[PDB]
Amino acid sequence: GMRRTHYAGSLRETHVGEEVVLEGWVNRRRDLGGLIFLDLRDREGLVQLVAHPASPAYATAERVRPEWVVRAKGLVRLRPEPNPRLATGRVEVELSALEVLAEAKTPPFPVDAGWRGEEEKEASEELRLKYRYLDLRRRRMQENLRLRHRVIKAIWDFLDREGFVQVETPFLTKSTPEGARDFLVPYRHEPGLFYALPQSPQLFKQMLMVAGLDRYFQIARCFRDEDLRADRQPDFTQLDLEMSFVEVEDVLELNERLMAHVFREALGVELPLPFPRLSYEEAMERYGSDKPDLRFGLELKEVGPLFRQSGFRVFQEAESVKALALPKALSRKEVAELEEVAKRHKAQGLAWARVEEGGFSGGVAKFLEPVREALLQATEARPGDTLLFVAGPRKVAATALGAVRLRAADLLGLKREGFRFLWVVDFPLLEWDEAWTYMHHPFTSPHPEDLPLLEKDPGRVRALAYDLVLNGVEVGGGSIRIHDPRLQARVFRLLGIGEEEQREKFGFFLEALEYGAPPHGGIAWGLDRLLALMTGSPSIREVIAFPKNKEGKDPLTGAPSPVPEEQLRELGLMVV
Amino acid sequence: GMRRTHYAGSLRETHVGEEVVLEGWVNRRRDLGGLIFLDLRDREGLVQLVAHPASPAYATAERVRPEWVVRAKGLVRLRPEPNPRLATGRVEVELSALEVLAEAKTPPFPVDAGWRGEEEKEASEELRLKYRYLDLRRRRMQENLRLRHRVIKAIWDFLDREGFVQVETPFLTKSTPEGARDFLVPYRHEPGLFYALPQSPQLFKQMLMVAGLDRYFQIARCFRDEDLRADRQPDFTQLDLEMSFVEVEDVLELNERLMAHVFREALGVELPLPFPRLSYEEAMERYGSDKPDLRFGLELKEVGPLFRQSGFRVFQEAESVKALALPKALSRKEVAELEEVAKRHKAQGLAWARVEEGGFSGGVAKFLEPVREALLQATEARPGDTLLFVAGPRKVAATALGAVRLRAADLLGLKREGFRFLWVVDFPLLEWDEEEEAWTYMHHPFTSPHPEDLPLLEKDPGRVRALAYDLVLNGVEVGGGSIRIHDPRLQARVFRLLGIGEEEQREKFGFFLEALEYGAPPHGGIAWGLDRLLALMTGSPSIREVIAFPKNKEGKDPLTGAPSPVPEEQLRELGLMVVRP
Ligand SMILES: Nc1ncnc2c1ncn2[C@@H]1O[C@H](COS(=O)(=O)NC(=O)[C@@H](N)CC(=O)O)[C@@H](O)[C@H]1O
Ligand SMILES: Nc1ncnc2c1ncn2[C@@H]1O[C@H](COS(=O)(=O)NC(=O)[C@@H](N)CC(=O)O)[C@@H](O)[C@H]1O
Repeated sequence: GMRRTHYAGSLRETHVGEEVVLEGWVNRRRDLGGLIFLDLRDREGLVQLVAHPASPAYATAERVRPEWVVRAKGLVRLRPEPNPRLATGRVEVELSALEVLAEAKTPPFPVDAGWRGEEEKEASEELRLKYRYLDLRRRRMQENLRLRHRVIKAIWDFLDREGFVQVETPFLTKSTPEGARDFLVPYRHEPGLFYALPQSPQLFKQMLMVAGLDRYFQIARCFRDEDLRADRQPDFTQLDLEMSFVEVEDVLELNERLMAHVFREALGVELPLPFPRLSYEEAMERYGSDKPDLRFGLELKEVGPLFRQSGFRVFQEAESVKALALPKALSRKEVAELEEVAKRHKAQGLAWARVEEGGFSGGVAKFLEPVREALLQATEARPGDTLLFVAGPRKVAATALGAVRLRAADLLGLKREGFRFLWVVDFPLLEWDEAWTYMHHPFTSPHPEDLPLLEKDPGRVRALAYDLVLNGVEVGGGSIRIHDPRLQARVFRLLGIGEEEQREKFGFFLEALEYGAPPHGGIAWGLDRLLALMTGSPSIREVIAFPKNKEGKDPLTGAPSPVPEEQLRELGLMVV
Repeated sequence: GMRRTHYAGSLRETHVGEEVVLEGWVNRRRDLGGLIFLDLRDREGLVQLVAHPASPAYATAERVRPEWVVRAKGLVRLRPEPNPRLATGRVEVELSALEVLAEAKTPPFPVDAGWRGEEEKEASEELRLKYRYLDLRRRRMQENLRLRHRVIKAIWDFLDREGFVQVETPFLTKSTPEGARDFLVPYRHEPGLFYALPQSPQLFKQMLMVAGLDRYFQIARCFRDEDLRADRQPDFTQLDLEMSFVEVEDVLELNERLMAHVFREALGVELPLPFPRLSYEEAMERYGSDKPDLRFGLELKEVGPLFRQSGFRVFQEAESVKALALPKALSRKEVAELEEVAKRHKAQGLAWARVEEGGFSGGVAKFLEPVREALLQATEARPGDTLLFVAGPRKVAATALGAVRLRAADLLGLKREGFRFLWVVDFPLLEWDEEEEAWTYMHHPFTSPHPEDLPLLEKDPGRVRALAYDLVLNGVEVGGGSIRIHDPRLQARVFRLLGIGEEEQREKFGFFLEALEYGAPPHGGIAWGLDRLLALMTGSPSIREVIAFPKNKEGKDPLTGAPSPVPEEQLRELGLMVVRP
């Protein structure tokens, strides 16, 4: 069997009197009063080893250095005084034996402090990625990775109970000139032919519904050669799922219970069900964003129809006027800060006014007095508040003041805590291109109520699509799919997408619909983004074991790197 | 919630009297005396629907064709005569409503037979792949993928219980060597730069032991550009795992318990523990193969010294001869078949001879009668058998006859049953190629030599044992692994022996070698071939039967048309062009 009797960090007072054998890394050494104290570290935490002058281990204990790997043997004793910052804090190990298994160079950054419950100084992320195997020794990184394990196991447990079948889908598949750019893989035996990495399992998982598997899931790797962001890697992980014979309601309710199960089991957090839902239109109107942050209020209010008889032409003639009431008298600097946030979001400007006991003061206060009663009933502003207004096209005014609202939260120091999920539903199927564009993929079903509006009034057609939002971040997205090939053809005909282009991009899938596809729909979570939010991480790199840096490269291995020209000649390709 | 009240295949006589809502595919339609009988299919199986002329459902039922998708409502009744071939066979649904959710044209091959409990005609595999989404409707294919699901879930339950941390490793990286070519990915922003797809997560899981995670696993996708074979796909799946502070035995016992759990939970099969073990030497000495098939006997016997003083120079001069006593009298055409498979395995020839009541019968029975009493004691070949022989070097003799042994099982109709696992252990650090007569290495260069053999690394490399092990099932390699090198000095020492200078060390493994200098713990691990295991668990002829959307035997994808060209514009954006012949 194993030589170690316990994980080092698992020793408690219940083990006093036992002889133990431990293996781990030297976190830190301390010489105090002729005793040698060694913090022994493994993944379950630190335990204090003590070498006494009489002990056979005494000389060895004096020469060991941080990060050396050792095997220790001794007796579990109570500490004279416990250290409550360690779960092993009541006990220590009186060393009888100490053996060196590997020496270690001094690491380029410290990894010992987190294991003592001390704050850790921020290190260069580029240095952390270069020595990622050392960065992953830190307690916070192991907690992230172990939480990610617990989340995926919880997903498996739940979806297996609900009758879902995990199916693994191809990584080498068809290159399509649609969507984001594909990562390509050269096919050695016929130069000029390429596989592509999958942007998502979408077509495969729909084909699994055509195959009658009823319900599917996969922890799926997705590859998109696009520009990067703090929650955006060249390859990332989705929880991908698809069900048959469902309506929007069935997909949402399943995902709510799954998410509640995940948070309960992996974080010990209780999520109230059901999640709140807002139409896309409601979200834009009340928050100015299709991914609202519900951790604070400060909703936007449409006050356009209060100023149709006003002398203030910029309010009076505007298509929309959005108002926001902040519970604090702002600095003129702060107002100008918010004005700049509004202008950066296409707004013509940001009007403002202070609310007093009997009226308004400053900014556009003069033009607000005539409608004071209605303006206060619509905004519910109180004496002391600041009123912020953006006037213009309806979508511009909403989005500008929604960004202003987000910035206002920071400038007011609002405590934003917990996990606030919501569904955004009833997205528009289409959007005009300065033609007609869709959101994500063209297999999203139109609302059956809106079918006649496809050709008569396309911009008003609702899709059966939904986004899952957590604390103002898009953690998931899906839809009910088109399963009638005659309706899919009708959507393509409306999109101007010719039959030759359909067969080139989607021919094998469109043929599949001719053999009886069931009603079906699904979703994919951004699993890295969820875990980042679950851990309060500033970037999804904190929840990926070996990510790329924010520039798409890997400082650890050096990829991407050149290859010998003989390796590239074998593929029949050459650098231009 | 769902309109559906039950899965179609789940209805039983206990449901008689209930009104049900079902959704699924029309497996078959039969018309009889005005009634319309629809076998409704979903993933749980078939149930008969009955549409009566008087029903509101009837007009719709008249339109329905095979593979149409319908929603059905009605009352469960007993059938006047049950169908004992069906789980729902005692009952039927008297339809009150029927709605078509999707029409369907006739499939290019039938999917209905297996749901009825009837044998299925073999269809062209290239056609099944072009329409894989229809092929996956068959009961057999669904059984395979749901078994694949249960195996992975069982793996997660066991290893999570044992404290392993699942960690996902990169696919756009620099690759570890496992014996194949790398699949490359052009880096768009600087032509001439490439990613590699990982042949395995080898170096990442070792770095995870450097990171102190103690024990890791991953259901890992691996990518290898190598020659085609029905047991290998260009991209395939491993159960990959690694452990810290372990010896060989620790890794072997954990894997035995894991495999026993998988078979119990997914197949209801008990596997006796522990698995038998054979050294690499003992495996080939007795079976002429490092992946022995233990489902039958016919072991190889060493008859070397019994020819030191005879006239047959082939048997006297050879480094070894071995014998196999097939309990039957082979035909002259059968011995030619075995000779072909023997000579195909670089054998000098297949010496043969029957055995009668006291003497022999032809072949090399001339040089065989001199030692009829001594050799018969070794082989124990009752009269009526045949005796096959190979003469030559040690490795060539066993391998050639061991290959004949395997063919003999097929030509003799041996009933080989069940699941026979074994560990093959104590592989040499180097394996000698016969053709290229050079020192290859089977397992990757991070495999640790046996610590007692470290002085032989410089004095006598071919005597060095490796701390490696292969898991074998029914003559098939389902897993392989080793204890690794954690000392940076020793790892460089083993690189320089394998023909890798300091320059190549830094370029290919510099980052990993430096990691070893920060306190790497003892570690070791293994990886299963998950597709291979599943193919064996289902009795499938190839791993394509247990992969949802595999490539064909030629490595292409007929469902989607991959691999395919890409526009000239997309190609030049990568700063690459195809070389002209
Ligand atoms: N580069 C990136 N890095 C990290 N996370 C990312 C990401 N790009 C997207 N995500 C995350 O992946 C989620 C799903 O991806 S997706 O929105 O592109 N949709 C779909 O894929 C459909 N097929 C699913 C369906 O329709 O069933 C997003 O909401 C993000 O959280
Ligand atoms: N092309 C292919 N298709 C399908 N299955 C395959 C295959 N190539 C290999 N396998 C299967 O994958 C298993 C493991 O792969 S391997 O032997 O290359 N070893 C290792 O990888 C070490 N790193 C593990 C370690 O040392 O920890 C083999 O036993 C086969 O069953």
